[PDB]
Amino acid sequence: GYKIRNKSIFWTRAGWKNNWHPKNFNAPRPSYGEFTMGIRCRNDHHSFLRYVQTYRNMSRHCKQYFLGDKQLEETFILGLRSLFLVPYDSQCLTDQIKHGGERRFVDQLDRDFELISYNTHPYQLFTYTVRNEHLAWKNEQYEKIQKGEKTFEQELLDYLDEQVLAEKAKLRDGQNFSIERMTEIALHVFRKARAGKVRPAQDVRGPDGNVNDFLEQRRPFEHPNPTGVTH
Amino acid sequence: KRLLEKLNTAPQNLEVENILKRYHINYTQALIDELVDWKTG
Amino acid sequence: KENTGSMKKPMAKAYEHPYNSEHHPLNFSAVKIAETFHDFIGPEQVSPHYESFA
Amino acid sequence: SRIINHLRGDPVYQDNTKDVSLRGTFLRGKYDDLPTMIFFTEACDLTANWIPFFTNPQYDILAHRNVWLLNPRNFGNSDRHPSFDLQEMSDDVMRFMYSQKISMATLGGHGIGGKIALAVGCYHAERVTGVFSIDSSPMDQRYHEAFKEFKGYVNALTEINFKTWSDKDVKVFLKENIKDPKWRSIFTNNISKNAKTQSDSFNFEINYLNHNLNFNKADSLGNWAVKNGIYTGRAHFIFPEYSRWVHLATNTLPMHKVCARVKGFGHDIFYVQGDENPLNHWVYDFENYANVVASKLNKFLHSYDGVHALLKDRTEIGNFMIPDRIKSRNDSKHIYGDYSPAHLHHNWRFNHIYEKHDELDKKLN
Amino acid sequence: QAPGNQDKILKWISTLSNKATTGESRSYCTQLSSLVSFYNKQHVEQIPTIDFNEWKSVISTQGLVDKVKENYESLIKEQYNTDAISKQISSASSKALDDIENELSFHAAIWLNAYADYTMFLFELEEYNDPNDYLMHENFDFFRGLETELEELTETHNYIPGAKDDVNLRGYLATQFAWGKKVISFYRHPADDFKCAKATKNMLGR
Amino acid sequence: SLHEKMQTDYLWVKDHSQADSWAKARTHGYNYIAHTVPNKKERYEMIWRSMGKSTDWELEKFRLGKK
Amino acid sequence: SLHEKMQTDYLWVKDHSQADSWAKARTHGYNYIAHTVPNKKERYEMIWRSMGKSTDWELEKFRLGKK
Ligand SMILES: CCCCCCCCCCCCCCCCCC(=O)OC[C@H](COP(=O)([O-])OCC(O)COP(=O)([O-])OC[C@@H](COC(=O)CCCCCCCCCCCCCCCCC)OC(=O)CCCCCCCCCCCCCCCCC)OC(=O)CCCCCCCCCCCCCCCCC
Ligand SMILES: CCCCCCCCCCCCCCCCCC(=O)OC[C@H](COP(=O)([O-])OCC(O)COP(=O)([O-])OC[C@@H](COC(=O)CCCCCCCCCCCCCCCCC)OC(=O)CCCCCCCCCCCCCCCCC)OC(=O)CCCCCCCCCCCCCCCCC
Ligand SMILES: CCCCCCCCCCCCCCCCCC(=O)OC[C@H](COP(=O)([O-])OCC[N+](C)(C)C)OC(=O)CCCCCCCCCCCCCCCCC
Repeated sequence: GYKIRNKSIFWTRAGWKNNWHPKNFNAPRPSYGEFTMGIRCRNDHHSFLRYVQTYRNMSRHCKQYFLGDKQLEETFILGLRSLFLVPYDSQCLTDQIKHGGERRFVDQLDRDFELISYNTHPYQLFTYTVRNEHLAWKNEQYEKIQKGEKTFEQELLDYLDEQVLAEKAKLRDGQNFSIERMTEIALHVFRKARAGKVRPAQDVRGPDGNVNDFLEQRRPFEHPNPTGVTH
Repeated sequence: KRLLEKLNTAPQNLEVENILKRYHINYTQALIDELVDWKTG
Repeated sequence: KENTGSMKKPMAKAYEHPYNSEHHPLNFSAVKIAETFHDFIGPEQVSPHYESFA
Repeated sequence: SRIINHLRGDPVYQDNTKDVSLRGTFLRGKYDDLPTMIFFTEACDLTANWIPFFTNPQYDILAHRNVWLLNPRNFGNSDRHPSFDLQEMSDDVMRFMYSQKISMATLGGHGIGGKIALAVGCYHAERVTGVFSIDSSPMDQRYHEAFKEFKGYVNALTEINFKTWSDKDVKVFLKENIKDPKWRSIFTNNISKNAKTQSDSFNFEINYLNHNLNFNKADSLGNWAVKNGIYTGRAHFIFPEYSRWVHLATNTLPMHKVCARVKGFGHDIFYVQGDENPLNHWVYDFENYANVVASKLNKFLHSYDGVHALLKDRTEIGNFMIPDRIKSRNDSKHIYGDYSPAHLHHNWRFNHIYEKHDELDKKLN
Repeated sequence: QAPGNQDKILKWISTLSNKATTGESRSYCTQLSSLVSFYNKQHVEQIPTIDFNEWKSVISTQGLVDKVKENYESLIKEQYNTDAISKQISSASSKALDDIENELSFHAAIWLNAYADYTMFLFELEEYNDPNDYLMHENFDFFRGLETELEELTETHNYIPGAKDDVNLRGYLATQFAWGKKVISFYRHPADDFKCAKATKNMLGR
Repeated sequence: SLHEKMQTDYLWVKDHSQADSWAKARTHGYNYIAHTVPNKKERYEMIWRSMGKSTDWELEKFRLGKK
Repeated sequence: SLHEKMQTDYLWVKDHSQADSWAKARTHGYNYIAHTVPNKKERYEMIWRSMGKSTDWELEKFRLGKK
């Protein structure tokens, strides 16, 4: 499609794609004991254990509001690890960061836990909303199954199993029913099904170039005055 | 390689034209050239 | 054997935050400000005419 | 034989978009030294169909220029590559011009071919003298009914499997699935049987093309992206009065939007008087449409193509002086004034005409 | 029976061998190929017919030619019971083989889940066209999750654009012609200050 | 959706006139003309086309008819 | 290969003898820009393409050079 044409896009004064130690005039320089009288520094060697305790708190303090949902605790754990594995797998050389990446990430995670302790972190609220929307749909299926009724998801699974038999019952010259064929059969069913639903307009433009919004009503004028409520 | 590099670098026209004459159909050199090339092809 | 499959009863609901709503979101972003901004200036005033007003 | 010369080769699937070579027919001109014209046919359409148009004594186009009826990538005999980016397909032409020792050429196209031709002038203008587009416009046509049908037919062609399907099964498929007579005939003639009758296939890459059209996004051939930019040179547009592809109402504005030198209707944009007929897209079939296209083409090649922008016609070469911008020349002891711009030979790079005439000029003095 | 009955069996073994890269796997492929060739070896020797009447007439010991015939014919009746074997091999086989039956089945389910992810994304992507034609808050709804992350940057006061993005491509595009071309350091917070200071025998900490 | 129609009517106005319901009174575009656009002459041609299709290209009908 | 073959070729990239004496546009178009034309975005693309050809698409030379 389109690729960045500038070959020097990732160049910095410090090197190629360097976002760990940008070049600045006041660069780090060494210190010599025999000549150093006093010093004021905030660096220390406590980040490793603070990285550990921070993980335990963020996990244990967020589980307070999961109500024993084991599947959510396990899903949240996978998401929590993705937040702590950022420095271990990033392109950025987190080991060469300016003034210590270890202290930087730890202090950054602490600001997240502060919000987690109050149950105000956006990832928490995002989790509650996403889960409630999920359980409502699983309960809708349960109520339909207890009534002996068939779910919309099973009607497709059953409608797709038969469509495969019809295709392989005529596919006798060959006998390699690829995953590609299996896929485009389902998509042909999904498009037909989705179009059947009364969904809000998602694409800007319909079959014509014109937009599918309620505002795309141009001339000619054929609508009369609006009518009132009926008694 | 040297010899390979060196190798890398009328009557039929009358027969067809006479045929087009008998049918008094409009004929162009491009058509005749293609038919002649069609015969060789 | 597969046809004999049954379903387990899932949880009734997750935690409901008592200080976060869709119209009064607890946390801030330019997304909600944009939603309120376009409610204010309203929808794009599409002209249905063949010529501009001026 | 001589006038008709089409280089012969086999398509090669290429992983790199730069190692793509174009193949097509070359029509030699009546006269010894003439500038060259590169013409792109409609998508999935045969180059041979345009031969009688460019080889008609009544029109006498070859008297003006040598014609290269060239196939774009994934079409005809040219190499194959899934990308249809007009910038990539434009670089292909520049390599062809280099391999064939063409310094600069006149570009033309029919329908989607016109887009490809105009794109080359947008990306390589210093080596393009002019563009002549026929029933096309630099516009997004994804939602035009005519394009949808073409987009729809190509999708139906993906259902046929030549290995299993018999010759009769194919003919029945085309008649029912393809209603347009011309498209039907075009697709039939694109079917070819490889050596040793291993199997029959389409001359154009049906897979790469359908994905481009079916996806229906910016890289689609129906789309014209802002990335393509502006064409700085001479451009002439000719389309039928009632055309499904270019509607006179609004589809002329893209020409002004993309072509800087386009003056407007009646000077660089014309419509051919005709009736409503879905087949009017194929002007070369109907004499009435063709006679007008040819006359306008010969006028563009004779008087307007390869002429400096600020000059009206070729008549003004050597007698009209263009104003100069101050501090535009390196010489400091230069009295700024009006000048006639330099018009160079069409293949001055790959010949020595300038070196030769310099010697003859000295002999005079 | 003899011709064309082993063509498919050669394509399978060939692919299984092509996928083998380590020497250890290649060795098992040789063992596997031998057993197949061993079981699929064709036997054609033109089993000769015996004419006991001819031998009975020319010369033979009384009761011998007949005794050989009756005993010979008895064993010819015996034949393999292909049915019994056909069932056992199809019912259950090589409980050790069940190890990879369940390994490759879970391995395939992993990459079928990924195939569905990419397949469903391209399916939803069909309704999304021209990002420049959607409003701001509507695009964020197509890409659900960005607003949540944007709130995290705001509530933590990480309002330096692109600090938490490993490749701040937007930061490189804005600095293509900047003086002192640099991008923000990874995970830089606008409040952290790692400045130090020291006193030496010389002035200015030198 | 459910509240789409009720909401969309609440946000914006529709055109109540039925001016175009009457066929013959429909304009061909000669009432408010664009004079300076680069496609000026292409617009006049479409006006001419609409005036011709309405009369089977016998514009004497338009001269006698009401404008 | 053919791509690099022609790039290196002196004939394919060679200014004509009189090119030095000709009037030369010494701008890429970033000094006076058309801000309100409908092809505005198309104009910027031609400026970006002109700036790139001058530096072989290594725009660091432009950042370091004189404007
Ligand atoms: C006692 C009786 C008294 C009361 C009587 C009652 C009636 C009173 C009159 C009320 C009229 C109401 C209905 C008409 C209102 C709109 C008229 C109009 O032209 O707008 C159409 C025009 C586009 O309509 P369109 O043809 O459909 O084209 C749509 C395109 O999208 C447009 O964009 P485009 O780029 O694609 O196309 C070009 C665009 C070109 O136009 C534009 O894109 C922008 C035009 C500039 C906007 C103004 C910028 C000013 C910056 C702020 C400074 C002043 C603020 C005012 C308050 C200051 C403190 C007093 O529009 C045009 O087609 C041509 C423009 C026509 C002239 C535009 C300028 C009109 C003046 C607007 C400012 C008036 C205040 C200053 C006047 C002096 C105050 C004493 O829209 C605008 O101009 C918007 C600007 C705001 C308009 C409303 C402002 C208040 C009312 C202005 C009345 C104008 C006459 C009086 C002032 C003139 C003095 C020289
Ligand atoms: C025979 C001549 C009669 C002249 C009468 C005196 C002047 C007019 C009085 C009535 C006012 C209405 C005028 C309607 C006709 C418009 C004619 C016109 O303007 O020319 C357009 C015409 C070309 O433009 P066009 O667009 O093609 O014309 C078609 C119409 O635009 C539209 O095309 P269309 O086909 O749709 O319309 C056809 C035309 C057909 O017209 C006829 O066939 C005429 C019928 C016989 C005459 C009836 C009027 C007689 C008045 C005499 C009694 C006056 C009493 C006053 C006090 C005492 C007087 C002593 O108009 C009518 O159909 C009239 C029907 C009226 C419908 C009434 C419906 C109920 C409405 C109730 C409310 C009324 C409120 C009105 C507000 C106040 C009015 C300003 O120009 C020419 O013909 C050039 C040659 C000159 C024609 C002969 C002179 C006739 C008067 C025109 C002014 C000449 C100026 C010369 C200098 C030129 C500049 C240097
Ligand atoms: C518009 C309304 C609001 C405006 C608000 C103000 C917006 C200001 C916009 C940002 C201005 C940023 C200026 C930074 C200049 C840095 C340039 C540089 O990196 O040097 C590279 C330079 C040049 O290297 P270069 O590679 O980056 O550029 C090369 C330039 N050419 C192409 C010409 C060769 O080299 C150096 O490192 C010298 C560093 C000298 C730094 C002197 C500037 C110090 C001023 C900043 C400190 C101000 C703090 C104020 C705090 C006040 C608190 C109360």
